[PDB]
Amino acid sequence: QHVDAESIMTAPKGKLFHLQFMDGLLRPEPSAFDPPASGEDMRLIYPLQPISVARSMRAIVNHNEVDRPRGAVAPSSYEMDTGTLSRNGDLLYSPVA
Amino acid sequence: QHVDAESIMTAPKGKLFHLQFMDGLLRPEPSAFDPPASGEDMRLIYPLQP
Amino acid sequence: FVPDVPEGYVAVQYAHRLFSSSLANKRNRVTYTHPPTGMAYPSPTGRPH
Repeated sequence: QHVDAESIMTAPKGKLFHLQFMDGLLRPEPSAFDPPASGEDMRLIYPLQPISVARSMRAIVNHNEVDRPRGAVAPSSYEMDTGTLSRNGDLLYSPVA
Repeated sequence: QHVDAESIMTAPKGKLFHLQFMDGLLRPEPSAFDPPASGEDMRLIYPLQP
Repeated sequence: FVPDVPEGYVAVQYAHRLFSSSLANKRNRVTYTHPPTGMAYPSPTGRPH
């Protein structure tokens, strides 16, 4: 589904409508020798936040010949740290030094 | 079809058998990110003409 | 009968890293990487041993 470029200009102030965005990193690329097809892709409504706060990591595949496949995120160094509990207080990280 | 690597050593002198060769220039290439498949390709009888 | 390792060999420690996947010629292949010299060899042939 997709929002109309007219419902997003003359709709009630209260309404909360959701959009839909594309990733495109594991997109299949073109062939070697091929007759080029016509037509172009368009975009009309961009965010200005930026979006995508729930991240962690992305694209769990290794590249054809190079090491890191462009915009690839590795897990945070905190999602992997069990610290012991204090007697009174209950949760804390490791010494670090 | 393909000749056997034994019929090409113990056959009558007169016989004329045909082989079959590959071009491979318009061969479709692999993708970007992909798990590599195993096994290899072999060749046993080459010409010397050319 | 323990067959002793031949005269001249390079003893490499197996790692979960020295085997990488990369494109050679027209297809994807599992490739070795020589630790002392840092090389390719994208086919099970001369490595060297």
